Amino acid sequence: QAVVTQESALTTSPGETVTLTCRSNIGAVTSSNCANWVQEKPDHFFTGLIGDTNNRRSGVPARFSGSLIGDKAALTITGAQTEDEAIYFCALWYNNLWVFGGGTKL
Amino acid sequence: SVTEHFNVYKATRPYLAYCADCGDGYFCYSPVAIEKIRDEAPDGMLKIQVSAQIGLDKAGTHAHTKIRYMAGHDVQESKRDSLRVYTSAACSIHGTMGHFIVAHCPPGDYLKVSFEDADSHVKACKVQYKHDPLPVGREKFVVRPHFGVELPCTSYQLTTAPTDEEIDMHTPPDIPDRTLLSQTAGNVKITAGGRTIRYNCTCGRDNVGTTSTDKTINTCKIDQCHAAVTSHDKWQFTSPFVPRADQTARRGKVHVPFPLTNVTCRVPLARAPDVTYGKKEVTLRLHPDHPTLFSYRSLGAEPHPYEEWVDKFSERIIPVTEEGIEYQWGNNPPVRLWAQL
Amino acid sequence: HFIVAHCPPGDYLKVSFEDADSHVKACKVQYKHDPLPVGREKFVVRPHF
Amino acid sequence: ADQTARRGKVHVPFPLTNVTCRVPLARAPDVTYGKKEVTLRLHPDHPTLFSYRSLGAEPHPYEEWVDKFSERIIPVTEEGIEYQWGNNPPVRLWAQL
Amino acid sequence: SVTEHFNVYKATRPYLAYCADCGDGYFCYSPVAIEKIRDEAPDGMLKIQ
Amino acid sequence: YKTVVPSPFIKCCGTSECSSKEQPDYQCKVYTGVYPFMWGGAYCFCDSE
Amino acid sequence: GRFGDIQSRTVESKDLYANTALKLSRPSPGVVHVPYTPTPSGFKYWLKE
Amino acid sequence: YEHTATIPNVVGFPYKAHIERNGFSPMTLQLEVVETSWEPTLNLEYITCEYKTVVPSPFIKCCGTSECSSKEQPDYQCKVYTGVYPFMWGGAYCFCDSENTQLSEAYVDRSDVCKHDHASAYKAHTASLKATIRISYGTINQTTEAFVNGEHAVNVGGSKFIFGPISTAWSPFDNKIVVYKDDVYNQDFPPYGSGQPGRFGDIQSRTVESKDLYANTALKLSRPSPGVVHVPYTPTPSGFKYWLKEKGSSLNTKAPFGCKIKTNPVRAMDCAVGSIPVSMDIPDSAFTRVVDAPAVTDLSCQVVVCTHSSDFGGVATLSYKTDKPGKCAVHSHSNVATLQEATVDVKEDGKVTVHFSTASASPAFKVSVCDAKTTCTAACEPPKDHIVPYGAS
Repeated sequence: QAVVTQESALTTSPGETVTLTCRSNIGAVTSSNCANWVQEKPDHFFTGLIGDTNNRRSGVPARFSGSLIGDKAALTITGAQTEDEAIYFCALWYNNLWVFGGGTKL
Repeated sequence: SVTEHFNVYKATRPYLAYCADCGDGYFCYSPVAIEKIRDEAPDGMLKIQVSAQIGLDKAGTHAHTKIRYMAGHDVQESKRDSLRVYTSAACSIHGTMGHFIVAHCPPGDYLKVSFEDADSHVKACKVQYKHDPLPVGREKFVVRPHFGVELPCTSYQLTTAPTDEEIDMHTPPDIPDRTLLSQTAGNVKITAGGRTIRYNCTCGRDNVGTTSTDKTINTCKIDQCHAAVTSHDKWQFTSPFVPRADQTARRGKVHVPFPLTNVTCRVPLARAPDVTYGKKEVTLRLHPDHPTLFSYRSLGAEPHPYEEWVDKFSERIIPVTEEGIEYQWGNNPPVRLWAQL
Repeated sequence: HFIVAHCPPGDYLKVSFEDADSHVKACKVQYKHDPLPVGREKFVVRPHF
Repeated sequence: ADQTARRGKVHVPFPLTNVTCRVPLARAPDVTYGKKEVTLRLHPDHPTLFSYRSLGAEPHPYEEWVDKFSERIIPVTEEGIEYQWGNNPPVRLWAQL
Repeated sequence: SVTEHFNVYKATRPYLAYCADCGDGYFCYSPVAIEKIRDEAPDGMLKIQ
Repeated sequence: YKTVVPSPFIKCCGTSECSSKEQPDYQCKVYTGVYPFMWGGAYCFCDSE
Repeated sequence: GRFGDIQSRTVESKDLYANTALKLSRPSPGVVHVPYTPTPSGFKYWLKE
Repeated sequence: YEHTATIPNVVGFPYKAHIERNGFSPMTLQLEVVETSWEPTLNLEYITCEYKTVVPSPFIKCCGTSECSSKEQPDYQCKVYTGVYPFMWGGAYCFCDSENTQLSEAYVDRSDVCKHDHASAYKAHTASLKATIRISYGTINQTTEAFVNGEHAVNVGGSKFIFGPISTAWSPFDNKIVVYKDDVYNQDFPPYGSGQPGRFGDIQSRTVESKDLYANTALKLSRPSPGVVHVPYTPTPSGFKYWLKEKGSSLNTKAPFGCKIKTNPVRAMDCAVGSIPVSMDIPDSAFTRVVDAPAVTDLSCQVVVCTHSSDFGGVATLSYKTDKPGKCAVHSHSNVATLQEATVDVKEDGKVTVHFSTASASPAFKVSVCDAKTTCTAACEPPKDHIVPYGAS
């Protein structure tokens, strides 16, 4: 379909607000093209971080907020630590589904 | 009445709707429609009224370059020539008033209207109303460039005809178009977009009801909480191939262009052969011409008439009685053949 | 190496390139391709039949 | 007739499927099934195809292209006639009592 | 099976065929060739080779 | 005469009063089984409804 | 079915009958199908003859 | 036990006869027919559409000789034209092509689209009717599938009606049936290789999966034109297109003796021929005793509506006496008429009310109520109809 070009990870520090973006398919990630980010931890439940690039995920950790920046859509995770060893993803809830790839390794 | 052009055109601006022949073997929501033909001016004044404003700029007035078609995906206000009334032919370009194009055009059964100015690359919607007139006069031609006749007939009206026609809309706009849907799971994240959009859902006053801004609509999501852009801002035509799901039975009335009156026309004057009149005989060497009604009528006698709409250089057998033959054919005058030595 | 679509079904073949496909590029034939319609009625019912 | 047999094999388009076309089914005229006869006064349309079959009986097969409305000879009797005119169901030609 | 356009288009540098009716009656290697017609239609969406 | 055509009544609540309008060309048909699957949802709440 | 279809002794009248066969049809399936196929031209008969 | 009777071969005449025992109480068994495809299983010959000519272009060997070879095609035509100097719009390689020949083989091949272009060349094999017996046996009311010959065992839920023998020795389709798939045009095509020049089946085709075949299309090439070294190819006019030109109408609409056609399993869509017998060996569901069934009596049948007539219409009123109410037989003690109802319910001493339909003039009909028959009347002036669909005459 269309794949957000992947930055190398969402490299985070203690307080390191990882703006893990994906270089979106048409432009900046949006909310009707749905291009927002997620901070996805392990154990097979990928958890939404900032959905549609304008607001956080619904009930996630203390870091997740969506943004559309540069030519990319993603999430900033601020209040993130090393217990979120996961993928930092930017993908589209684009009105025919929610579809992210793996992104980078956050 | 209807005697003002501008607002009576531009109140309910045109709506491109579902025409059943738009493509190769299927129709679509065609930008230009072809509603109904007004053809009673006997020179072939086919005034096709369809879903575009016939000769109207999209901001309302008589824009000479602008042909105004509109959709909820917006007004294609495009060039004049991209409509072609391909009536078995090219465009038979006469004029266009109101919501109709009035054309004197050549014969052909599979008529088409094509749209190319800002409503599409092109759109072709056809009608079988075969424009073969059979005009006035006996003759077998339509002769404008020679003054063979000025035959009395119908001048289909091309003036500022404001109020003989009434373009209507009752049960105002009813058709399916719900293209303002957005993505959600259970509280649906829709935005502003698509049309005059309400929801028809199992929850919400905007999930089942009017969405007019950004919304997260509850009790009805995508999958079975639908929406719809209904036709508003006008009483659009009747929409045929449309529904009365727009159940607001109301009134929208506007003019229609140019009803017909009396007028002369160019015609094929009578071509006569050489009548072999002899001492007991009458024959006529009629040469071949356009296929013309020769009417060798009984002149005062028992009128068992020789009729013919004939295109052959034949013999018009004039049996001349004491009563004389009444021989008039093809829109020429008659002849009173008194037969005597 | 083909082109597929409808036409006025008849006997006079021609195919045209325009934008440098000719001044007008119309290679033709006597291309007999008859209507042969399905159904006893001899029309093509386009938008409702 | 280049003398080197060296070829190129490409595909071809258009696999045939039964497309559902808008058929010719128009309204037929007044059935003048006479008290000892049959006829069908039909209107004109696009150039039609009517059908008479000797329905039940010896098969008088008839049909027609159409360009003007005509009264067709319905074989009137209790033994039936076989009509079917332009994309519709037939007529079992039976006179009553 | 030809479900990708790539090599079947990358092979074909084509040539103009001998056409004895392109214009008035003029005949030469016209650059768009009319090889055949194909009847693939119930109605005649014809596919010319 | 000329036949105006009314909108085919988007039968929500299932049925409705199909009403004879007192015209000699005023003829109504409440077309039941009426699942008009238009692109913007039914006025008809059920499909058969 | 012939001339004199829209019958009106008031020929300028609004009180006036008909004799015409406005054959309305059942709806076409998913889009609006308006099966009103009326009888032909009684004016088309009288001026066609 | 076994009630062996006849029945019609048109649809819709639901026969109802009371099969009772000699003292065993009468039970009204009946059935009507449902669609009865006669299904001619015929032996198909050639199934080719008239295909396209795979023709080889002329080797104008200039400065040399030319060697045409064997065709290996059913339209194998090798046009040699020596002295071929085709100085075209860039030129032949040997300009003096007097020692240069323009030759080329050819082969008219079948359609690749003959998966719609084909016809079974059906020589006349056997056939047999297709029964869906809408039986009302007592109140067991079902429909049962069967083949319509007099050899099946008509087992349906306790009731074995062998559907009767061949009451109608017709065939809708003749001994040669060009079944061009959606239409058995009753046309004797020639043999597999019986080819006529450009005739219906000039594209000869042996097996539809098989490759070889006959062929008689006049593949006549010409030795080519002056400067353009022309393919002079001329086949016969296309017998696929010619057979499409002779594509006939609905032959079932011309198949008389009341025929309807039926596609691929090519059956008799309302094959209105003959009369369908029925050997109804019935099981024992209806045997009441000498105090067993409703004790009906006093069959005072009066045709209280007049028999002209149309569909049934004879307004039977049998004011009948009884021990209690019941569902008495309506099974006909008038075999000329068609009495409409079969198990007519009865409050005692009341009018059994039905319609019975036949052309009686100055007889009436005796009518078979649950015990016996009684003479309802008729009419001596005829009916008032002019046209209707169909009925029970």
